[PDB]
Amino acid sequence: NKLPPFIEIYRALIATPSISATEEALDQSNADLITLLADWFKDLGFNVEVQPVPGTRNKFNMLASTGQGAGGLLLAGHTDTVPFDDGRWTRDPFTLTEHDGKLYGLGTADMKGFFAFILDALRDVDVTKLKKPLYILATADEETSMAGARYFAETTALRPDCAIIGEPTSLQPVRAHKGHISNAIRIQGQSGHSSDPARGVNAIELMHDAIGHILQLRDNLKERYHYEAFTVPYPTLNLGHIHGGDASNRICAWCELHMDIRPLPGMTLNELNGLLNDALAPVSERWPGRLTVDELHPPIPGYECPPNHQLVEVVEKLLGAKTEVVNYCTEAPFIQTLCPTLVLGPGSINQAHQPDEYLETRFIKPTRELITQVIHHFCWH
Amino acid sequence: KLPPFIEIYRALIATPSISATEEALDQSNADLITLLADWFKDLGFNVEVQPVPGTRNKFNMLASTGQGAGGLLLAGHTDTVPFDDGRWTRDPFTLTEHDGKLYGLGTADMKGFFAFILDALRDVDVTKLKKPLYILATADEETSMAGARYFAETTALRPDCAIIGEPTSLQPVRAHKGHISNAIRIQGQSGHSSDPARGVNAIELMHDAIGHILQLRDNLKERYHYEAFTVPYPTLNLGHIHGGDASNRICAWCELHMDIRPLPGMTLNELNGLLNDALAPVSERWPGRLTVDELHPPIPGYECPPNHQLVEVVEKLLGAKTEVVNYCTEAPFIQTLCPTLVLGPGSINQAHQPDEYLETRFIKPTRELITQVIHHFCWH
Ligand SMILES: [Zn+2]
Ligand SMILES: [Zn+2]
Ligand SMILES: [Zn+2]
Ligand SMILES: [Zn+2]
Ligand SMILES: [Zn+2]
Repeated sequence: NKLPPFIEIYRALIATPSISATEEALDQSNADLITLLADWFKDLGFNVEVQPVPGTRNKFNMLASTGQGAGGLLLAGHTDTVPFDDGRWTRDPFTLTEHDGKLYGLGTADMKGFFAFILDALRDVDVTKLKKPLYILATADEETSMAGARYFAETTALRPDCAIIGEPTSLQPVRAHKGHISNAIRIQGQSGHSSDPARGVNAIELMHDAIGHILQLRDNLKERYHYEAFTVPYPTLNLGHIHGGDASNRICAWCELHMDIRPLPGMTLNELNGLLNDALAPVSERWPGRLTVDELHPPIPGYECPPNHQLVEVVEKLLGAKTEVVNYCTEAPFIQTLCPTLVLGPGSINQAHQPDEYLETRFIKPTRELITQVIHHFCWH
Repeated sequence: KLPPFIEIYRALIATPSISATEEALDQSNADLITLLADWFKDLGFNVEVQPVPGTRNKFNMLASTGQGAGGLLLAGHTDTVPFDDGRWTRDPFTLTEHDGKLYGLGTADMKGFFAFILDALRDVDVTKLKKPLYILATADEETSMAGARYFAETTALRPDCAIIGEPTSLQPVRAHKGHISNAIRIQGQSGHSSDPARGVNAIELMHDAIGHILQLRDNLKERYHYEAFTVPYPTLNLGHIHGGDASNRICAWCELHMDIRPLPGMTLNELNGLLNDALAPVSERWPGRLTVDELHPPIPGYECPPNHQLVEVVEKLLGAKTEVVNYCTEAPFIQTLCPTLVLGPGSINQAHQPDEYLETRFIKPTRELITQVIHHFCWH
């Protein structure tokens, strides 16, 4: 079975909905997308394994393999997209449309195009002639939980020489980014009429005490840790949303705060959890049982690719570009547990998750070239 | 799309290209050259076919891709030796597989090498190579080496390195001795044996020359050494002698046929001057009477330096260390252009033999060798 031309591959991927969401009604299975990729890889002569990802709403990972033995190259991407706002799109998000040197569609930039590029570059490559293995990972639920990548990293026996995750980086090689933890702090107070405030426990007052401690943690993070390579050098902590209480004339019976932290590479999740628990401890100990912490998504550590890796040397030379760091988060921390990993892909973060998302056609040739060249270097040598 | 390997090979074997000094058995290699030229053009090479001056309608082919300095030369001859039809048991020009062998004239020596180059190149995109690749196909290796001689005299190409795909069982050969064969001819002056003084006795003059030539033999054995060779010195052989009509006549003429096999590093000019120096007392005593004529075109010894990168690369790919051999190839002429190895599939033991073959076990390792050396010397 011959592989369709690049634009047809791209078009079919965009046309196959794969939105992930916390809300079940918006959370679409990536079964169709995964099978489409899996059979294209099978057609090119890869061994392909599709696995259900435990704990997801019917989502799957795909790993396509050619070759056996140590090392080789892993090319990795996620299959899901974010949802779309049909108020703000002006085209069908599932219809790949070329206009004014741009290819529009949901996931054109983030990040279905990367798979089209891989397949198109492999069009004629005889995988029987490779000397080291080539692996392609397609993951579930990157945009929500990262359960696909986490599950793969937890279970796989593979240890490649190196990996590239094709997130949109404008084909600039990214070697590090911050982590991401997002929590809801929930405080249960006691109701009562405002004519006698002392008679109950006021959840806003307790949340005030808690926020004091959380802001002291924010200050300590910022005072203690700095990596000026990041445009924001410190670990960040953001108070995003707060809600509680019925009415002005009633003791506030509950209050919830949603916050996040973006730790620098090198801080462990265990460390950071300890620092948050320590921060809240004075409140939890004064008011036993009343304060709880929930995660809004599973936590993700920061990451950094080590120096002096062939991957960097080769890619920097191929692109004429030095590695950069970013403040946002990817599956790289999970993949980096397996091998040295870069984040490198076509399209721009500026279009990711946006209405009328697109990928510029100018990325087509340089992306095809990069992929051909890294396969040659890491698999054909 | 090139035809599959076996069809390329069949086509080459099926196209007679026997070379011979006799005009009647000496076949043009034009048809063999045309097959290769058209296939290299199919692959996107620039192809030049040149007549080889002084031959019976023979040609050389050079297929070229890429621009600028260096690169890789792959070289072979297009001719074969003749066949003895009483000793063959299949048609020499019909490539036939039997029990892991491919039988036919030139299977081992050395048409297979071209089939392997074309087959290795079938999917290779030459437009992507960063340094040039050249394929040379020569005339008349098995007689005069006119093809290789002419190419080496005329080309401006200076590759980084070259391989000549003679059958070496895919073991790299980095040196061999030369070969010069001369007739020493002495003109005497006849007369009746009852009065020797009235003539000039060519056997007596030849006796003086032989003494000088055996002294040269002794000098060559004493003063030049190359340990790797089974006979580690330059050899000199007196093979044939003939002169005179009768016991009762002064011997009016005498001829001696001899050969010398010099070591790598001795030039033909150096060797010629040693021989001329040895003969000088005789030619000076008897001006006009002694001449030296070549019996075949002289071949210098050859070597590639053992530490060259081409040696390192091939020794690792093949798991076989470099060797030296006692017989001749075109390597001395190609070595004038660039460091050169002799390395190819099939065995020397099948070369020029009845029911010549190349074993099929050579197919996969030869394809891989060619692919790897093109990659190493041309790709980046
Ligand atoms: Zn993404
Ligand atoms: Zn995203
Ligand atoms: Zn290479
Ligand atoms: Zn030969
Ligand atoms: Zn021969």
